Amino acid sequence: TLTYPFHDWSQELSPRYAQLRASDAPVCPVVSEGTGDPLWLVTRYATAVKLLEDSRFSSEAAIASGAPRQEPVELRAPGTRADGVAMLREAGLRSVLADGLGPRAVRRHQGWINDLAETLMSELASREGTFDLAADFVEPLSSALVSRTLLGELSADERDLLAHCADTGLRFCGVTHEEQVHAFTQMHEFFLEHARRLAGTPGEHLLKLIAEAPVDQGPLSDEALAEAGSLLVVAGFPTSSGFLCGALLTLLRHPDAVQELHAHPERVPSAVEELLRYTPLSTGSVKRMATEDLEIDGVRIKAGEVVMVSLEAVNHDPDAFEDPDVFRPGREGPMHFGFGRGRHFCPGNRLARCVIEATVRAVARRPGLRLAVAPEEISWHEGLFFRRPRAIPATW
Ligand code: HEM
Ligand SMILES: O=C1N[C@@H](Cc2c[nH]c3ccccc23)C(=O)N2CCC[C@@H]12
Ligand SMILES: O=C1N[C@@H](Cc2c[nH]c3ccccc23)C(=O)N2CCC[C@@H]12
Ligand SMILES: [Mg+2]
Repeated sequence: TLTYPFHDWSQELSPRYAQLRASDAPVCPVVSEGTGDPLWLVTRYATAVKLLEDSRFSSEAAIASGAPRQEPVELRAPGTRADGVAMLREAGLRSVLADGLGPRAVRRHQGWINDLAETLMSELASREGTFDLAADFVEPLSSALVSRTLLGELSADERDLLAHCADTGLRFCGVTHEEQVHAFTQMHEFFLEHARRLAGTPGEHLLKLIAEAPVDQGPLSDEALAEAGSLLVVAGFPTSSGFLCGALLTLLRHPDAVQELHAHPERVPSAVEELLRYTPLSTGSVKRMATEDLEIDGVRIKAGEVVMVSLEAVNHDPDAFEDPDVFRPGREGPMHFGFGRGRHFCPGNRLARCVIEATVRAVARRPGLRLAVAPEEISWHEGLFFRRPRAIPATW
């Protein structure tokens, strides 16, 4: 019956999420608009915990070529595996993510990240007119994050190529299927040519750490490095840029909350966590394949079927959060789902929280920052997996 996704490309969540959440069944059938595949959809917090903590519902099997899927094309250059995390597991490197992405990486990078956030915001505060927080703040900050922490030194042309491929490939619609496949082919061909060199540029970026990691087999090949490059782009680039843009819109809409953060900087970490709950990001869902015949809260799922969890729907579940549609940094609720749950909890969470915190603090230190247009005049890219406005006109 209901086709998926729900076309809610702005920060207004589709009403279909609450409608399914309040239905009797804890899992609801939908149909992929792009493929016609039947899919299951979970929208309730309690059910999502149980599903995402169950290793019998496999992420790798839902990523694999040939799986039923919500996305209109396979997210891979044809003929490639295109599962960088599985590649790291086969290589024995799952721990290298911790070194390049965990608290050790945050210690290494937090200083320059905050220096850059303040440098960008201070320059905007010096301008005699308006500016665009998306292009003038989020783009340089997120580009620096990807280069310095993930890929290595990138030229502006290389950064633009990778950003184009991410925006073209990671879509439910708005491009033809052939252009979407070509975006992944373009990015894979870029990394086949350049991943080795990038891994050798100065810095402690994750791609270097992967290339230099001790492996029981040989040190990783150029093909393995290329798989890692595409993973890091799709997981790190449009997510960070979309989230930072959305978080800025949330802050600009809540001046009373920003004033409290200005007066009490020790409350910023709680506001970061509330932004991760409140600010929607993906227009799709995390998903898992049943590896055998299973039951989730009484509903039978056959082996090979795919079950989706909308993190936005879970983060807005009123059985978990009181007044879920209110931005409330003081909130004393359960853990949010903005980074997922269980064994697949975002390994980028530490670096993401550091860049989000640096952005929140840069805003909170300078009262009066506001939208320069009406909030309904904000224009959205339509069809991206990871929501992003076309521009955020702003001023003091
Ligand atoms: C605000 C920014 C970000 C958000 C909201 C976010 C969110 C998430 C979420 C919800 C998942 C779970 C997907 C699932 O359960 O299938 C995930 C996984 C992942 N994230 Fe992040 N992420 C962000 C930034 C980053 C960054 C900067 C990196 C750097 C490489 C990264 C790397 C990854 C990887 C590799 C995975 C896959 C983990 C797995 O499948 O086991 N993320 N992210
Ligand atoms: O490591 C993975 N995990 C899941 C979730 C995901 C996390 N970040 C993503 C970015 C875009 C699409 C999906 C995801 C996935 O679907 N994957 C294919 C591309 C990255 C790979
Ligand atoms: O929109 C998507 N979201 C991720 C999961 C995710 C949900 N929220 C996230 C936030 C950050 C990274 C990944 C996710 C995913 O698996 N996808 C397969 C095709 C569509 C694509
Ligand atoms: Mg199949």
